[PDB]
Amino acid sequence: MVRIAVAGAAGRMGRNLVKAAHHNPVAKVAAGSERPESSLVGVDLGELCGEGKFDVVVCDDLAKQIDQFDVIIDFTAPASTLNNLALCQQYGKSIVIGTTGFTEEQREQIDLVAQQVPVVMAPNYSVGVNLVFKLLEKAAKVMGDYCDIEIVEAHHRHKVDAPSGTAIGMGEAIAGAMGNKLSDVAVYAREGITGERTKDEIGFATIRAGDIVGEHTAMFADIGERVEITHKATDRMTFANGAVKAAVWLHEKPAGFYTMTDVLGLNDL
Amino acid sequence: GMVRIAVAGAAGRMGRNLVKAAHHNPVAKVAAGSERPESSLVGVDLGELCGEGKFDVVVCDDLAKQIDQFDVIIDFTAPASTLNNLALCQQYGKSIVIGTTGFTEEQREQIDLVAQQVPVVMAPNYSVGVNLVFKLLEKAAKVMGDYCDIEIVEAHHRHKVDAPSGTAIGMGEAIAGAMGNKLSDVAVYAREGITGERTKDEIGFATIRAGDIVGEHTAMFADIGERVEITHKATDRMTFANGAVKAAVWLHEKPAGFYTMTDVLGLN
Amino acid sequence: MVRIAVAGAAGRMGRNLVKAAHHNPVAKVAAGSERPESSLVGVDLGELCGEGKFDVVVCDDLAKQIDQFDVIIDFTAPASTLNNLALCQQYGKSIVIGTTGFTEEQREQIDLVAQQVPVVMAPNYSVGVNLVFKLLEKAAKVMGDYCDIEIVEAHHRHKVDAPSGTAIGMGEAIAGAMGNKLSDVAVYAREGITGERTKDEIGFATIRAGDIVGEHTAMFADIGERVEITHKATDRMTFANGAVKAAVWLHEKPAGFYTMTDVLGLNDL
Amino acid sequence: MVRIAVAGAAGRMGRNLVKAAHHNPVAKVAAGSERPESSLVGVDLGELCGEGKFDVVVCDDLAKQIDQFDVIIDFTAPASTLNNLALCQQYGKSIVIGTTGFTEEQREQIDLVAQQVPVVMAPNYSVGVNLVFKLLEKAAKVMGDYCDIEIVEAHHRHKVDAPSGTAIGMGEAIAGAMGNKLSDVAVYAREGITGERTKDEIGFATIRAGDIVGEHTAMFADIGERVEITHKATDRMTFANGAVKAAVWLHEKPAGFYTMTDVLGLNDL
Ligand SMILES: NC(=O)c1ccc[n+]([C@@H]2O[C@H](COP(=O)([O-])OP(=O)(O)OC[C@H]3O[C@@H](n4cnc5c(N)ncnc54)[C@H](O)[C@@H]3O)[C@@H](O)[C@H]2O)c1
Ligand SMILES: NC(=O)c1ccc[n+]([C@@H]2O[C@H](COP(=O)([O-])OP(=O)(O)OC[C@H]3O[C@@H](n4cnc5c(N)ncnc54)[C@H](O)[C@@H]3O)[C@@H](O)[C@H]2O)c1
Ligand SMILES: NC(=O)c1ccc[n+]([C@@H]2O[C@H](COP(=O)([O-])OP(=O)(O)OC[C@H]3O[C@@H](n4cnc5c(N)ncnc54)[C@H](O)[C@@H]3O)[C@@H](O)[C@H]2O)c1
Ligand SMILES: NC(=O)c1ccc[n+]([C@@H]2O[C@H](COP(=O)([O-])OP(=O)(O)OC[C@H]3O[C@@H](n4cnc5c(N)ncnc54)[C@H](O)[C@@H]3O)[C@@H](O)[C@H]2O)c1
Ligand SMILES: O=C(O)c1ccc(C(=O)O)o1
Ligand SMILES: O=C(O)c1ccc(C(=O)O)o1
Ligand SMILES: O=C(O)c1ccc(C(=O)O)o1
Ligand code: NA
Ligand code: NA
Ligand code: NA
Ligand code: NA
Repeated sequence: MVRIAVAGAAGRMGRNLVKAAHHNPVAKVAAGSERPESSLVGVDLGELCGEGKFDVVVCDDLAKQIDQFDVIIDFTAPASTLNNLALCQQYGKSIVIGTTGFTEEQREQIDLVAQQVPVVMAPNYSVGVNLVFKLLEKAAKVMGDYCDIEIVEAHHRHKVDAPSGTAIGMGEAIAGAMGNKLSDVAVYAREGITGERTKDEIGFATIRAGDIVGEHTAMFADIGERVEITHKATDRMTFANGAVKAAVWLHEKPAGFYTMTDVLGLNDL
Repeated sequence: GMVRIAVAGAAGRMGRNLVKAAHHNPVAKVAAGSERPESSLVGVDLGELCGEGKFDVVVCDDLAKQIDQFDVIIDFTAPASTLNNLALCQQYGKSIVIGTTGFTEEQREQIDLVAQQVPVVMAPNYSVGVNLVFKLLEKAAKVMGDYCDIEIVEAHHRHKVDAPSGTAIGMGEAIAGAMGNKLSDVAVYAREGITGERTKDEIGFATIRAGDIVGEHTAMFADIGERVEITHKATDRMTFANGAVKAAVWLHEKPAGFYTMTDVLGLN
Repeated sequence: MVRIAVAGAAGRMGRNLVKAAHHNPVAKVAAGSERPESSLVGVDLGELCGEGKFDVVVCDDLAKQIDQFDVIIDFTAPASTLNNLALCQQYGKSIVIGTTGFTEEQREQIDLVAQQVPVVMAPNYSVGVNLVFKLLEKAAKVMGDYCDIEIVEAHHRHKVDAPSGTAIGMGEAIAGAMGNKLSDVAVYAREGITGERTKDEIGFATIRAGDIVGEHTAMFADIGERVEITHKATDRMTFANGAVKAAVWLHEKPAGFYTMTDVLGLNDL
Repeated sequence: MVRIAVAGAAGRMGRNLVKAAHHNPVAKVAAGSERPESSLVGVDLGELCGEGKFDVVVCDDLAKQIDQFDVIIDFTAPASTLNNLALCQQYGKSIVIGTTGFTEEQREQIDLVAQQVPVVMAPNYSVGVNLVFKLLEKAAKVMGDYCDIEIVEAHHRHKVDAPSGTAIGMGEAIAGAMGNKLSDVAVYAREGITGERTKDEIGFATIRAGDIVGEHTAMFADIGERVEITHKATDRMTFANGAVKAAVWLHEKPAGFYTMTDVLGLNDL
C-alpha cells in the first residue's frame, strides 16, 4: 500500500493532493513539505487541508522523513522538484512530477535520472487532457502539413509561467506526430510588425485572468475551415486525483520515464 | 479520365460554389446545370453565375434534357428534387453525389434502395475537417462517452430550413455508433419548460440560426471537473464544394453502391 | 461597518452569503437564522461555511438578535421573507431580498413596506449579469432592428428548467429595449423542417452538461459580422458577493425600493 | 457624387473597396494606386475586383490623378498612408484611413495634419466593433477597477502587425474610460517566468491563422465570474462598405479628426 509524500503541501495543488491521497483508499498520506522559511512547518497535514488530524506534520525537508514514504508527489517549483528527484535517486524512492516551467536543460536532466528512478511526469493529470493529446496527434497527421497550427491557453492570475506546461505538451504532441521538434517551430510571442506568418510555425497565445483553473485550445486552420480541440478544467481535484492515481500506479514499477498516457493505458488510441 | 458534371440547383448557395469547384478541379468538366422551371436564371451561362467567364453551358430547367452531356450529378438542393434526380440516375445509368439534407426516414430508405442499383455518394458533410472530426469523436466517445454528458451544438445562417443540421446528426451517429448505440435511442432535440434532470445517456442537440454563418459544430464531452469540446468551423462553402467535386471524380469509376466521404477519403 | 444578518444561513445561498460577508472587509457577519425545526440551530455560523468559529450562532428567529445587525440578506422563501420584512418595519432595519416566486399581491405588500424601510430587491445579484443586461439594451438599440438575435446558455446536468431564468431575463431586456414583448418573438425549439428564420424571432438554444455553473451568450448577427456578449459564472459565490455589495450600499440609505441598477449606478453610465 | 481614390487597390482591402465604392450609389470609383514596382499598374480597376471594366486604371502615384478625386480611402501601410496624408494637405483633399500599425509618433503627426485636413481614422469600419467600443467603456466603469482585463484577437496568416489596431482600440477605450493611458498598463507578451499577474495590466494575446477575417474578445474577469464581449467579422465587405460610407460622410465636412463613432452618430450611446 502506497505511502505518499506531498511536496509543498500548503500550495493550491498541495492541499488538494493531501485531501485526494487521504480519500483514496489505496493511498496513505505519510509526509508533507514546505519551504524552510514557511510558517506552516510543524502544522498537522489534516488541519492544513481542513480534515481532522492525521498525526503527520509538515516538514521543511523530505530527507528527514525518508522512512515514512514510497512516492513523492511534487507540484512545487522547478529547483525544489530537482532536489526531490535527487533525493529519490539517492534513497530509492519514486516521484510523480506535476511542476511546470522547467527549462529544456532541466528536462534533459529529469530524463536522465528517470533512467534510474521511477518517474511519472506529465504537464496535466486529467483524463481529458491526455485524451486531447492523442486527438491532436491524429489531427496533426491529417491536417498539420497544410494548415496553420495555433495553441491558446488561459489560466488564473497566480500562474507564474507562460505558456503553460500543458500548452507545451500539446505543441510537442503535434510536432512529434509530424516528425518535428517543437522548439524548431514554436513562436511564443508576437509584438509590433511580425510579418506574414510562416507556414510551419506553431503560435502560442496566453491569457492570465481571474480564477480560471485552465483552458486550452489547439486550432488547425485551413483556407475555408478550421478545427478546434478544447479542454476546460473546472476543479483542481481533477488534477489531484489523477496524480494520486499515478502514484498508486507508479508504486508497482521499475525505473523509467512515464507519462499519464502510460498510467491511463492511452498509448494505442 | 474526364468526369462530366451536372450541377443541380446551380444558382443556389452551394450550387454556385460547385460550378466553380468543378471548373477548378482539373479532372472535372462542368457540363450541365439546373434550376427550378420558375427560375429567372434558366438560360444563363453557368460561368456568369459563379463569376468566371463564359463556359458555353447554360442552365436548364430539367436535367433529363442534358442526359448526354454528363456522367455525374452533384445535388445540393431540396429533398424532393434530389429524389427526382436519383430516379433520373437509375433510368439513364448515371451517378450521383448527394449533399442535400432534411430527408425523412422514409426517404432515406428509398435512397438506400436505389443505391443498390446506382453509384451514390451521400455524406452529411464534404469537408476534410468534418470527416476528421467524426473520427476524433469516435475516439473521444470510447474513452469518455460512458461516463460523460454528450451535447452537440450547431450554428447556421438564417436561410437553413432543417434543424438540427445533417452534420450534427452525423456527429451524433458517429458517437452513438462508437458506443454500440443507435442515435435515435438517446437523442434529445429540444428542451422547453420543465424537463427534469438530465438523463445519463441522452445526447442533447442545440440549434442556432443566425446571420450568414456558414456552419459551426461543437461536440462537448462533459464530466464533473472537466470538459472536452471538439469544434469545426466552416468559413467558405468552397470547402464543401471542393470535397463534393472530389467525391464525384472518385465516384465516376465505380459500381453501384452507397458510399460516404469516408470511402472517398479512405479515412476509415 | 455593516452588520449583516443572513436569513436561512444553512441554505445553498445562505452558506455562500456568510462566507461572502466575512470576506468583504466593509461587512461583519453578525447573525444568522434557520427554520425553528432545523437541527442547525445553535451551530456556529463559521463552522457552517467551514470558516472557523465566528462566535455567532444560528438562531430560529432574527427578532432575538435585533441588536446585533443593521441589514438582513434574505434568500429563503416568500412567506419567510415577508416575515423578515415585517421585522424590519417594526425594528428599523434594512433588507436585501433575493427570494423569488412572490405573487403580485405579495409584491404590492413589499412596495408598501418599502415606503418606510430601505429595501433592495432584484432577480439577480451578480454584478456581471446585471451589467450584461444593460449592455444588451444598448446593443439591441443599435443592432436589433436588422440583426438576428439568438440566446445560448449552458448549465449543469441537474438544472430542471429550460431555458434558464437568466436567459429569459436577457430576452426580456432585449425585447423591452426594442418596444416588444418577449413572448411575441421567442422561439424555444427547432426540430425538423422549420423553414427560413423569421426576421424578428429571438431564438433560444439550451445545453445541459456536467457541472457547468452557468454560461450565457447573446448573439446579434448581421450579414458580415456578429457581436456576442457572454457571462460565465464560475462559482455560485459570485451572486453572494453581489448581494453583500448591495447590503453595504444599502446601509445608512433612507427608505425606498431599490434595485441592483441603483446599487451599481447603472443609469449613470 | 463623391469621387473616390482607392490607395493600394490590388490589396485584400483595396479590391473590396473598389467593389464597395462601385456599388454605393452616392460614390464613384475615380482612381486607384499601387506600388510603383507592382505589375498591376495600368490594369483596369473593374477587372481587378472582378466587376467588368470601369475605364479607370491603376496608377503608381495618386498625385498624377489629383483632378479625378475628392477623397482617398487608404488601407495600405503606414509610410504610404502618411505620404497620402501629405498629398491631401497640399491639394485640398480628404482621407479615410484604415491602415494600422502606426507608432505613437506617427499618430501625433496624423492628429496635427487633421487640424487642417478632413480625416476619418479608425482601426475598424464595422458597426459592430464601434458599438463594442462603447460597450467596453461601460463594462470598464463597472468592472474595471477590480477585475482582470484581457484582450484576445485572431486574424489571418497574412496580417503583419500584432496586436491588431482594433485590439489596441479596445484597450484604449477601456483604459480611457478608467482615466488611464493604455501604454501604462498594456502587456503584449508573456514568455517564460512572468510572475503573478499585476492588478492593473491589460494583457493582449494574438492568434494568426488561416483566413480569419477578424475576431476580438475583451474579457473582464473576477473571482467567480467573467464577462466577455466578442466581435467576429465574416466578410471584408463589412469594413469596405463602412469605409465608403465614411468617405461619403466626410465629403464636404470641414477639417478635423473624425472617428467611425462620429460617422455613425454613436458618441452618446
Ligand atoms: N501537472 C498538472 O496537472 C498541474 C496542475 C496544476 C498545477 N500545476 C503546476 O504545479 C505547480 C504548483 O502550482 P500551484 O498553483 O499549486 O502553486 P502554489 O504557489 O499554490 O503552490 C506551490 C507550493 O510549493 C511550495 N514550495 C516551493 N518551493 C518549495 C520547496 N523547496 N520545498 C517545499 N515546498 C516548496 C510553495 O511554498 C507553495 O506552497 C505549478 O508549477 C503549476 O504550473 C500542474
Ligand atoms: N452535406 C453538406 O456538406 C452540405 C453543405 C451545405 C449545404 N447542404 C445542404 O444542401 C442543400 C442546399 O442548400 P443551399 O444553402 O445551397 O440552398 P439554396 O436554397 O441556396 O440552393 C438550393 C438550390 O436548389 C434549387 N432547386 C430546388 N429544387 C430544384 C429543382 N427541382 N430543380 C433545380 N433546382 C432546384 C433552388 O432553386 C436553389 O437555387 C440544403 O439541403 C443544405 O442543408 C449540405
Ligand atoms: N435573485 C437571485 O440572484 C437568486 C439566486 C438563487 C436563488 N434565489 C432565490 O433565493 C431563494 C433561496 O434559494 P436557495 O437555493 O438558497 O434555496 P435553499 O432551499 O437552498 O435555501 C433556503 C433556505 O431558507 C431557509 N428558510 C426557509 N424558511 C425560513 C425561515 N422562516 N427562517 C429561516 N430560514 C428559512 C431554509 O431552511 C433553507 O436553508 C429562492 O427563493 C430562490 O428562488 C435567488
Ligand atoms: N480599419 C479597418 O477596418 C481595417 C480592416 C482591414 C484591414 N485593415 C488594415 O488595412 C491595411 C491593409 O491590409 P490588407 O490586408 O488589405 O493588406 P494587403 O497587403 O493585402 O494590401 C495592401 C496593399 O497596399 C499596397 N501598397 C503598399 N504600399 C503602397 C503604396 N505606397 N502605394 C500604393 N499601394 C501600396 C500593397 O501593394 C497592397 O496591394 C492593414 O494595415 C490592415 O491592418 C484595416
Ligand atoms: O499546464 C500547466 O502548466 C498548468 C496546469 C495548471 C496550472 C496552474 O494552475 O498553474 O498550470
Ligand atoms: O450539415 C448540414 O445540414 C449543412 C451544412 C451546411 C448546411 C447548410 O448550408 O444548410 O447544412
Ligand atoms: O484591426 C485591425 O488591425 C485589423 C482589422 C483587419 C485587419 C486585417 O485584415 O489585417 O486588421
Ligand atoms: Na487514503
Ligand atoms: Na475542371
Ligand atoms: Na457607385
Ligand atoms: Na490613472
